[PDB]
Amino acid sequence: LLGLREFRLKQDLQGLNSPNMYQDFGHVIAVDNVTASIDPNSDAAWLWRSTPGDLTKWMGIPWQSDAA
Amino acid sequence: NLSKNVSKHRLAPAMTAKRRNPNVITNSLRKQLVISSQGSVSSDNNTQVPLRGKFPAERHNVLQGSIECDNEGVLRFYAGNGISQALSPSSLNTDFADNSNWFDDICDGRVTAVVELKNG
Amino acid sequence: CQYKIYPPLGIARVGNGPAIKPLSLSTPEVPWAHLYDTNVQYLVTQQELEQLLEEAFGGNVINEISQIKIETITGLLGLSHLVPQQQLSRSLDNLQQIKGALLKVLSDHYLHAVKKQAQNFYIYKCDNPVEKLKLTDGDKVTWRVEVANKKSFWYDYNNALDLSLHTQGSGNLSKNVSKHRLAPAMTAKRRNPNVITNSLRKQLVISSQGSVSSDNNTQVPLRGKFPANERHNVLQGSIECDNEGVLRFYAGNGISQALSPSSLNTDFADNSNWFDDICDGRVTAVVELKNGDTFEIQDEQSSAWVATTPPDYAPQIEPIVTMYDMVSGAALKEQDLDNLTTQFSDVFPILYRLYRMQWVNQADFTDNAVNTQIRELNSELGFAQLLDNSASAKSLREGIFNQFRNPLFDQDIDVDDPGQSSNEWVSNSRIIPSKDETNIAAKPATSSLKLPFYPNDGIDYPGSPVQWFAIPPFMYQHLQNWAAGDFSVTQVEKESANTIEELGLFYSEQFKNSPNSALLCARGALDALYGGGFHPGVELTWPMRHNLIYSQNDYVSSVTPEINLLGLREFRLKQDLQGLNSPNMYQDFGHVIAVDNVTASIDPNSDAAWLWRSTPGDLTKWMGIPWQSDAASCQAVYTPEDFPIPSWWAANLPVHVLPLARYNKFKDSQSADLPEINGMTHSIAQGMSEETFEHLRLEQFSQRLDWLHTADLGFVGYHAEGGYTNGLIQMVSQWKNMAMVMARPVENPGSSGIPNVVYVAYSQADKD
Amino acid sequence: SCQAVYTPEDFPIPSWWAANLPVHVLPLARYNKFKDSQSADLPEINGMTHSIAQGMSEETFEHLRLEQFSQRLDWLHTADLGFVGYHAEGGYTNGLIQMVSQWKNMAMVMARPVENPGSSGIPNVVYVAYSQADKD
Amino acid sequence: ERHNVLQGSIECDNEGVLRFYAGNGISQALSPSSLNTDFADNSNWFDDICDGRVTAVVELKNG
Ligand SMILES: [Mg+2]
Ligand SMILES: [Mg+2]
Ligand code: NA
Repeated sequence: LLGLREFRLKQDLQGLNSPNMYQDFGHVIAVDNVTASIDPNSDAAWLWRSTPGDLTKWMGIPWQSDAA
Repeated sequence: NLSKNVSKHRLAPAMTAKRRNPNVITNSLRKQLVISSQGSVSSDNNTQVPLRGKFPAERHNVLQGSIECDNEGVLRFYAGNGISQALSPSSLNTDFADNSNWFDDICDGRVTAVVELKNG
Repeated sequence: CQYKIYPPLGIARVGNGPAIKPLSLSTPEVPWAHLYDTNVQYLVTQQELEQLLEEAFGGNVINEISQIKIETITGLLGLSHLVPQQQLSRSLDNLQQIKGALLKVLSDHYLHAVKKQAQNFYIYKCDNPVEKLKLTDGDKVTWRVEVANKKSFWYDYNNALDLSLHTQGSGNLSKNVSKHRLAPAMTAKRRNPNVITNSLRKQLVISSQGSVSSDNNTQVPLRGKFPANERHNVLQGSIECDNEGVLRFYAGNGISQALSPSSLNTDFADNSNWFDDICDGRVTAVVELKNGDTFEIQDEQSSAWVATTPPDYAPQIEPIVTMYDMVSGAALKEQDLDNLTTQFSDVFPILYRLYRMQWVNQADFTDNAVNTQIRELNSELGFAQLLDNSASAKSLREGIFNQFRNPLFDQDIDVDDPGQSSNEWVSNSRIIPSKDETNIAAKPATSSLKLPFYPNDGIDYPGSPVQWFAIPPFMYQHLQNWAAGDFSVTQVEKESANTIEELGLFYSEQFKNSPNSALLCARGALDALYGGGFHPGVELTWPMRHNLIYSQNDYVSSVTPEINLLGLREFRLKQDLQGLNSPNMYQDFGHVIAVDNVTASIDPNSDAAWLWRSTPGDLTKWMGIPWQSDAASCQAVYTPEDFPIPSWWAANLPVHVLPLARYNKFKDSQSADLPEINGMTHSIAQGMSEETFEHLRLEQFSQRLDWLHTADLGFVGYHAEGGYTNGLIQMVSQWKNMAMVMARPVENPGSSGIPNVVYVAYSQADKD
Repeated sequence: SCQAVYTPEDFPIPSWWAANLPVHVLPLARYNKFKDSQSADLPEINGMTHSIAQGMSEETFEHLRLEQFSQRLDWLHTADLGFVGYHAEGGYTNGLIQMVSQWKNMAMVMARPVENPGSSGIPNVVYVAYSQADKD
Repeated sequence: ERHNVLQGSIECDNEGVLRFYAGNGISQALSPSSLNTDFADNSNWFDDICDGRVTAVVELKNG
């Protein structure tokens, strides 16, 4: 039935106090930034290590616009 | 989940994306755009605790959710009331995804616990 | 190398005036030739039409008037190529009486029309161009032009792709912009994205070609179709050759249209379903002499390019940084600018052009401290202090230099989040907000806004230093050398520098008497075009500021032996020698174009190098479609602070003008022999004190009108909406009725403070 | 909606109720560029440096005063009524919508003194439009 | 300037029957930017709807 898995998100253990809580890539984000984030040693790898708000921040603001 | 063909043959190139609310400049001031809250609950008291932030952080109260723990130790997490709003009434949300001057009560965050047994 | 075509890049501007010499204009062949010429007529005049009718009568037309004393009459004056046959006949049919009747039909079609600015192309004989080709009996030259428009085929214009191109820096663009991510290049999607496959997208390209020779002066139309093979005929231009072998190229009539009337052009640059009649392409020739010697002028070192563009609505007002400056800057490396040598004549153009922007831009009339200091110096005949390179004048030069924005874009910034992915250079001067507002307090600016007060390549990014225009690195280097005292100037220049106007007239005389007509003509074709900001601009855009687009770009000489005036260059565009038949005529990069494609194009051996080897349509495909959308978006960009008002490209699309109505209320002196003086009755005008009379003159002189209001751009009428988008929509038909700026005399300004030459904007709406 | 009603002819511009909802006003920014006389002992005179203001001829100085005095601004632009920003729409309807919040920020006209007009032609009492947007 | 409007077409057969055809359904504004955004009253627009008067005369062989 497609199986059962044990999975956990990557988490920034400092949460709201993380130094990357307010990280971004400047005036634009682009695939080049995601390419750089693949390397866990890079200044972009924080993209994968969630702080609060990181899962839903991509979504439409406000959500009711996306729904309609 | 995703074939290498999509990037390899450039079937749907990723676009660049500009900032939302781009008139707020400097990382320090853009922190005002983030709504955050936190709370704790334990099995010794089942009183519900609101998770309430501010936007910008008039200023509006934003109920991001609610948490309660029952005497068996199960955490129950409620989301917000579905209230979205703009800082000015005339700012309409005419875009499917990117509307400046708007906030909503969606959130996501970190869930941790500490078990304290009677023997210490 | 025996013959070459000049100019290497010619420019012709659309207009609804006729494609005939007496009623058209010519692209500048000598820079600064007519900046104070108060006789200019850039709109078709009644007298020109009357005169055109005189030449159509003359000798043996009066003979024939007495002979059939009606298709006799209309066939004998070759006017059917100007006005269709019907109206000509019905004019006389219905009722010297002939002249008035024919004049009325010509007036209906052309009175006040925007004259076409046509480019003259010349063959020069080479020893290095010594002299124009001189045909003798039996010599002939044949010209060939092939042009295209690919705007509807090409990609959206979001911002200049080279803002993210890794570079060591040029004379035109600092490496800081890309290095510090000051204004990232955006990806851009296709225009008209619903027509898929390259074969079907070929239909989106308009193209045409034509040939003329010195044996027959008949004009030949360059007519394409859109879509290409209801189809629409598109007149891209017209060509003719005179008996001396000079080719004259006329642009189209300024007709832009959508395939469906309900498709409105609501975007500044990217409107699907639209075509316009702008074009560009390849100019070649063959010289054939008496003896049978034939000389092909086909290779990129000796052949030429033509591009058509929107009208210049203030031909005597030069952009502060021109397309020729881009050519000159493209040859320079940023890291070597400390080797540049500076004369005063290399910095005067910056001061002179900014000073003359007062006629087209309110901020440069009443909100520009440098222009006010120039006026102060002029008022005491003290301008020549600016030519003094000694220590006693250093604080004077520095005070002016320090007000200019540095194209390093590294001043008036705080480094935000150093060492983070969010590392950012944030301006602490005034920003230009996005229209998507956020009701959060702006951050107070701590640094004065630097000059000039115009938006720039990076406008999309609030807080980027690149939101605002800077003179390019090499021109800033000249100004910095001037400020430092490291510049030379001649004593005879000093003798002509008591006012800025006197020195400007002197420098104009130096251009006029420079003996290199070929190079002057190459420079003149480009010195009236904009060189920034490129968003996308007016005529051409950012590829022009890269040396990659030129197959040759060499400094040749100063304008005169002792006066450089920014110099004369021999340059040539890179050309695909197959023109319309190039296998790369219809090349693209797939669903989007991005800076990665430009990076791949730098290597001339790579698969993307075709980006720089121009085929017809490649210079103009980047620009807004239709161009009128871009023109109507090329005005003020308002900040929350009222003043100064930022303006985009005001030298060629004015923003605040001096209307004819105001001219007619200040041109007269109190002693004028006129029943009405400056809009007053003779008796009222002469009854007031002289002091009050001169005050009223200056008040009228000071009334500057939004150029968008010089025709009906959607704000006329009770509860009319006005606004940005209706201007874009209405400019498609109204571009031809917009105010045209022309120098005019004030015979006796007295002590009113009004200069003897003013620049007045003529339109039907603003005339009284 | 109580402003200009533009005709095909540019001039005169018709205005509805301009004595109480002004249409073209003389902003504070301009007042501060003509209120001073040339001999004023200030490091800045009419928005010029002391040195530039006093180095120019008296005739030029008074001309600059009248030029500034003559710069009149659409009252609708004395606050952000929907036309501010890159590609802002502006126009009639946004004016209507934005006035609900912006009425309190519109320019307020107040009589102000010119202590020595000299020969400039500027009257001793001018009426000056104060708002945050138009103040400099 | 000025547009031809085909309001209809008429033909008569040899029996004397008149057949009346309406126009082609072509509506247009004098400027392409004038959009017909109101259900009934749009200035600058024409259409090819029409109506009017039909008369005849019968001529017999006997005069
Ligand atoms: Mg110009
Ligand atoms: Mg009142
Ligand atoms: Na000295």
